[PDB]
Amino acid sequence: HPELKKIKAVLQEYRLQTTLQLSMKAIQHENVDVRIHALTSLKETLYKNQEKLIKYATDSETVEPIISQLVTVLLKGCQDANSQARLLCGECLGELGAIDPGRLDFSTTETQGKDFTFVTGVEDSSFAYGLLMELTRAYLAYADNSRAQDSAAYAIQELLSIYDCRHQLWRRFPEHVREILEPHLNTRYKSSQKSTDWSGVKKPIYLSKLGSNFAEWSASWAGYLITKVRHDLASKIFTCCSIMMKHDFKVTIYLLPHILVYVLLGCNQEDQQEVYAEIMAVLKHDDQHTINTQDIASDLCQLSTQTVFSMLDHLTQWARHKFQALKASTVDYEDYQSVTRFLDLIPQDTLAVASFRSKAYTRAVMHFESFITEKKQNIQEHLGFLQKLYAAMHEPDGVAGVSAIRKAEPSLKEQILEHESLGLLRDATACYDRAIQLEPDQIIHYHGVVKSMLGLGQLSTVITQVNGVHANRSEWTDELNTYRVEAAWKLSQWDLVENYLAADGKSTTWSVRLGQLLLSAKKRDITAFYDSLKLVRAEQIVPLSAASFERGSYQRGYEYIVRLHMLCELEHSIKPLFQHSQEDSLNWVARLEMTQNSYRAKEPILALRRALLSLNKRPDYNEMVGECWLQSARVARKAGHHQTAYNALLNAGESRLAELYVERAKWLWSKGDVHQALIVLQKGVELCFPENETPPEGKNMLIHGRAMLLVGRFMEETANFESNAIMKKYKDVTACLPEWEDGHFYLAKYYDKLMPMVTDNKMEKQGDLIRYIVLHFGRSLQYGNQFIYQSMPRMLTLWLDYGTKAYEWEKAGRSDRVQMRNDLGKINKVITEHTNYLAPYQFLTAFSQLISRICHSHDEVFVVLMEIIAKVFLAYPQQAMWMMTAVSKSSYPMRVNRCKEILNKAIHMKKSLEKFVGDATRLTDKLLELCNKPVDGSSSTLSMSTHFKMLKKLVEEATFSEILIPLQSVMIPTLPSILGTHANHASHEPFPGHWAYIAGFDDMVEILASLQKPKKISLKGSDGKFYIMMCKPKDDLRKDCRLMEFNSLINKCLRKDAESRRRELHIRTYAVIPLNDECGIIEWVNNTAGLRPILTKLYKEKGVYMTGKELRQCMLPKSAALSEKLKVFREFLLPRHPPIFHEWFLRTFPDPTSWYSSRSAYCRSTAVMSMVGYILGLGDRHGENILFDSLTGECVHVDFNCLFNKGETFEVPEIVPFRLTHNMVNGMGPMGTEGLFRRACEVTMRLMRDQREPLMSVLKTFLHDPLVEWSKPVKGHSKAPLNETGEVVNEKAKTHVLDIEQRLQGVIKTRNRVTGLPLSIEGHVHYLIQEATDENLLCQMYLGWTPYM
Amino acid sequence: GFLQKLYAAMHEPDGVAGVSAIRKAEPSLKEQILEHESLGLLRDATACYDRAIQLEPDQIIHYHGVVKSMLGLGQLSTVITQVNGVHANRSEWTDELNTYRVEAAWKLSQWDLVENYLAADGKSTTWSVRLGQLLLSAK
Amino acid sequence: LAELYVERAKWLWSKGDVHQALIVLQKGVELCFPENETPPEGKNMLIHGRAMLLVGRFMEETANFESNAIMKKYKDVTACLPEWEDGHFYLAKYYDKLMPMVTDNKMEKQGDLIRYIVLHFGRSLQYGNQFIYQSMPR
Ligand SMILES: C[C@@H]1COCCN1c1cc([C@]2(O)C[C@H]3CC[C@@H](C2)O3)c2cnn(-c3cc[nH]n3)c2n1
Repeated sequence: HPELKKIKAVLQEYRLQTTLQLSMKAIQHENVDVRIHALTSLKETLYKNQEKLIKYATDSETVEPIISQLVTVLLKGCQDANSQARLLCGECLGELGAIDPGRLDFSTTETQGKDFTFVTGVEDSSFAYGLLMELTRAYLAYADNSRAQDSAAYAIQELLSIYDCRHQLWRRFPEHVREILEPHLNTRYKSSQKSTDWSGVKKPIYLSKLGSNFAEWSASWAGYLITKVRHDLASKIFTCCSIMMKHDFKVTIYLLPHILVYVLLGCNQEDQQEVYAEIMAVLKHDDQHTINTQDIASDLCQLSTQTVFSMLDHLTQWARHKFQALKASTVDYEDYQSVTRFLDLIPQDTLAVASFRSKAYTRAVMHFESFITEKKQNIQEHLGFLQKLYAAMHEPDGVAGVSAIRKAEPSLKEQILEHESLGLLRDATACYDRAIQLEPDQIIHYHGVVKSMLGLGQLSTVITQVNGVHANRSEWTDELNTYRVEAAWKLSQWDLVENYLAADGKSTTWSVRLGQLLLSAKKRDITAFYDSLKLVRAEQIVPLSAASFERGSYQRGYEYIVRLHMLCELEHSIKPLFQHSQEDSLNWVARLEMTQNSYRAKEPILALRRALLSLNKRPDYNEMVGECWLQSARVARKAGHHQTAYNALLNAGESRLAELYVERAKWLWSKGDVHQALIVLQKGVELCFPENETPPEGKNMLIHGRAMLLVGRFMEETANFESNAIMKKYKDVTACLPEWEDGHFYLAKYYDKLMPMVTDNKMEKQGDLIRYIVLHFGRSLQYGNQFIYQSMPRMLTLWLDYGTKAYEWEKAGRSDRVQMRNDLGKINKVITEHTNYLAPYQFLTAFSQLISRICHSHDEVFVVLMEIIAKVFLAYPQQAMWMMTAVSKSSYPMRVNRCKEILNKAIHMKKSLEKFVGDATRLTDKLLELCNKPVDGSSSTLSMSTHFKMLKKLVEEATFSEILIPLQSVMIPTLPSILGTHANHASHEPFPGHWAYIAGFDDMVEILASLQKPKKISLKGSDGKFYIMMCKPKDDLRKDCRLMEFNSLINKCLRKDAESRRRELHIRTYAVIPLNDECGIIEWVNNTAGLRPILTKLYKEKGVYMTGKELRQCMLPKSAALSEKLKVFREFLLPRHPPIFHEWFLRTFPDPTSWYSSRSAYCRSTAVMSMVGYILGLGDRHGENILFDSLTGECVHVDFNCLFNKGETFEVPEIVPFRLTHNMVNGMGPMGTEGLFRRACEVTMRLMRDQREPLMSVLKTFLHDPLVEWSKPVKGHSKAPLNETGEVVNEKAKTHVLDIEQRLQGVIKTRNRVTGLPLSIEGHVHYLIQEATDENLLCQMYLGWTPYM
Repeated sequence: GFLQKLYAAMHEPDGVAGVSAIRKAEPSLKEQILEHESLGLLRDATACYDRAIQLEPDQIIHYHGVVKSMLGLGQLSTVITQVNGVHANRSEWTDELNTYRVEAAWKLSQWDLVENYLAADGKSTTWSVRLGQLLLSAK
Repeated sequence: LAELYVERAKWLWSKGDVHQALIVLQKGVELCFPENETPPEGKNMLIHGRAMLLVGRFMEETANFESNAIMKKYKDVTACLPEWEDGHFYLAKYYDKLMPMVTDNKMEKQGDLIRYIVLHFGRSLQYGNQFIYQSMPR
């Protein structure tokens, strides 16, 4: 309202992005009507500030944190009970757009799920409070019925009688709720109804005449059980709720679990059997097969399966904590035995069957996985059921996971299932038609045939196709109409759309709803238009509500959130059509960049965009639809299947565009025939850019630059095109578009490719070449950041290598050194210029590499490196100092001098940096002193105040400059996207998020157990949060920190822009900061413990534990035969170590939905990290270093010291690629490796083979990082760097580079006999997995790796 | 374009491929369909045929190409249902496309559909139709 | 009866996915002609022989299989069908390639390897002529 300015002023007295956070806090408010206004205002804000949010959305690969928190709380709004807000947020999410779930970051916002707080017993206070809540929640609703109100009032008496407090439990009562019991505090009340025996009626209750009603069944069975229980206090508590039960079913819901618990406590054997028979009656009763009254029996079966599931989960948990109490007498033992026998009475397979019937797919999978592994059922018999499960859960990794397990040949129906899950449409329609020929009476087959025909874009043959079966089967005409409708509006034949819509309105399918919206848009019907719009927007929210439960919720519901952005674009593209003045504020060009880079997300958006551009008929709205066809072609050629891409190309060629030819070339290039593609391109370039007419104008110059670049790229594969021809092509590209990263970058790449062969690997003649190289690499960096990981590290490597070679030749006193000296002069001059143009954050990437060369021998090269490092420090001092301080405290004197030099230059360049550095050094100094202090005897805890008084003191000074806690979320850069912010970069923010500062430490200091004892310290952040951190006393972090940077780089590739994101592949990166070469501080991953401790704990619970002397019996000398080693392994270590890890899963994650969506993440995480470890040569993966997130199931790898097959140099060679034993296999599930794991190892390897160039480039610098002690340090008598080099070079650096490149390439080089070595593709994954689970290889591992474990 | 029509009629596909490679201009849709027919590829030919049907609905050549490709793919029952849909859309074109229908029927061994599509169809010289006649009369 | 399996394996090895081809042919040769009881049929014998030979070739294609196992599979192909040109011929060819690596390009050590090669190639030319232009020259 207008007159809020004074109120805004007084609120600011108490106090865009600001407005957004206030709106968020308004959404989080409990009041519905508050939320309504808040969300309306927020939607208007988004529509108004679109062009700013779009900047906030696509500024960088990761959106600003405000947008992430916003989308999280909006997804929380979809769980809101009010329909109005959930629609208003169908609108709230569509306004912002279905951003790429990679561009989001839910880690800080998906921090919910405390769960916990078991309700074990009614006598316990937990159930007391829960039953009070049951006594009130609709006691507010029983005020209309006297006996209902009196009943809960009487139950208040019996509850408050035992639970009166005059007082901590009385305070636990809410003030209003305890006020509700105030009229019945202790005033005695009569019974509200009479007592009727439920045992008199025939059993089972669920079947006959009492079960047929849900609440009636619950009350009747509950009263029967009350007559069956023996705990007298429990009997009273259940009788007082008995009257309560005949009034509402939710009291049965809350108490029936504990009711069955107390039954199992005291009951006869035949009583238990009657109860179990009632359970089986609930389970085997499918509502569809029984013939009786409906609408109460169907919902009865549904809700009854649901409530028996909840109570059985409570029981399952009841038995778990019961075993815990037995670990914590005979009567408790007897209750444990009774509940265990009760649970085992029910067949787990029956549980899974019932859950699948009730659409509880996660419950079904959990119960079935427990079923097969426990009851030892052969898997191949239950296979088809498992495929049905994974197909229902839309988890393709299961289905394609099942096939590899299937021994028998796949049935036709299962062939259809496979073709449906994994999308291979060309082969799918053939399978559908074969099924039809086998079985034409069915309908799902014809549903499929038309479906694939839709995907391939044969739209015209679709509508004609459906009419065929329509004439043959008119009854199939209406459910088949939805496909017919889809093609119609996709064909934009609204007349036929009208015929098909008036033909049937009884279809709700998404395509039909789109068709209705579009028809109403054409024949302008504003009111019915918006009516149907709200209708469909609500329709999409319904499934998005259940999927919004925060377990990677956004990605699972992204398909729907696409539809919400779909509808938002639809709406904002129609309101102009209705008002006519008013134009859409949408930036369609940028609204697509945000969309996930996969066909199953982009294509439906572009389909509707084309439909709307058919509705809106502007003079340019005939090439715009052509451009949209072209864009769908681009995304399809990106997403594999080329047929749809080519069909779109056809539907686009009518538009006159030179981009058409670039896209046709790229598509032909995706097929592989570079020759045909280059031919078509050269033909197109001549057509659209005749050389007699310069195209220096408008979009034409851009398209022509792109086309010329594509020709220059093509020319490099076909070995016919001479070098200088490619040279001229790239030079012409540069001359065309001199403000463009791709041109200069690819030209420099070709330069570096030509260099070593033209100059015969003779560095002296390479000066001018390197000059051109670093000239174009830098200018490339000046206009974009798409390839910075390829360009910048390569540039720096080349320049510093040439400098080192010049220094060396100067000492060789050779003839070439002088011209090479002034050449190096030119090169460092160009580097200086780049330093003057580039932004600092660009150099912030690969900053560890810059530091790795500060001991550079050449002095002036070091001066330029000085000028570089200073610029980064001056702009980002905190993030710089952390990676720096390890060098500051290094043992090498020359390294120390160079670090002092760079710090002195920095403080000379800025003054407050002096205070910052002076504080941080002392801070790192006292932290070092901490890491080095010997443990006080054996006490596991230490008081920092008592021991490290100066440490606590230093942070306590106010003048102590706030130091940023080195978290991996604040040591990793965040580049800007190709578009937007890099049009105005050097102002881009490379660390978006709330920097937390060291405000203090917790006086407690844990000390873990290791050969060298790590010391955990907690850091009280300036925000108030506490982040744990551990000193590693004797390890060289330089290597582990450099590897963690590389893993973060991988996460950059993985998290965004892949199918990998769906599987939520994510390498667990935690900060690793060296404080000294000897001492490092490692960010603690909270909620985790080592694998071996986990399993040992599990084995103890089973009592089985093979002894240490038995271990000594197992170990044999290496000279002993391999076969007998294997026989010892098999016959002793295997049976004394059955696979238990699934028990750990069921324990840590009892909630079935969470259990699955966790274990699924375990397979994915261990697969991804194992794969990264293979192509990294990660070694020494003994069962202690793997350790798992006890909240999500991912695994965190630690102690990366053994790198690049450095386990082969171990006394016991490390044969296996990655730690994958039979126990870890069991945790994956009964499917084993062949399930999600292999499919997760496949996509990771594909992403590796794709991003080879950035990863290989960065790793090349890592392998050349001289700071890490590749070999152990020569003692102080003779420094390994001699104190003159300050560096150590790796002799096996080139061997490591070659081997790693080979592993990425996919050539194994395993057999010294087989030499042809055709590179493998995904059979690489199969070979690796066969290389892990192999018993022969596992056995040769020294028991330190614990292969048995 | 005329040279392409000629080489196509002379059933010399290499000539059509040459006329393709010579074209400095963009091939029109009809020339594209001719090129796909000569090159023999099926899926992309179906794509072009559907593009044409969307462009010219009142055509029997494009529908014939679409159904012939569908028959080539081996989507026999789909071919039959598609021919039936075209029949419902136009009863006058069914006589032209009935040969694909009876070819699929004989292939699918639906002798009932064979005799049915043979009774409705007039005298046709298509090898598929005569083969269906011989096969049915052999049943 | 393994004919569909072998043909699907050939279709895959043609498409380029040699890994899927090898795994499918292995699953086939497992399901049909299981290793518990040999294929007594003379027709099933020829089919299991073609399967063993195709698996040997597919193994030769990829590099993850050890040379000894490939030699063994080819020997099994020679055994289960001792009257097929293919088989003897392909095994001679495999031992032919393996010879330069085994003998380390030392003709002195090549002796018995050359003997085995020539024996297998002659046996191959005996029962057929489909490689009489590739066998007899070598
Ligand atoms: C989850 C925790 C805290 O979270 C961060 C990762 N991490 C650990 C944990 C461990 C250990 O549990 C392994 C064994 C058992 C007891 C003791 C500590 O030695 C190590 C070892 N090396 N590293 C290194 C080295 C470089 N980076 N990390 C460790 N990091």
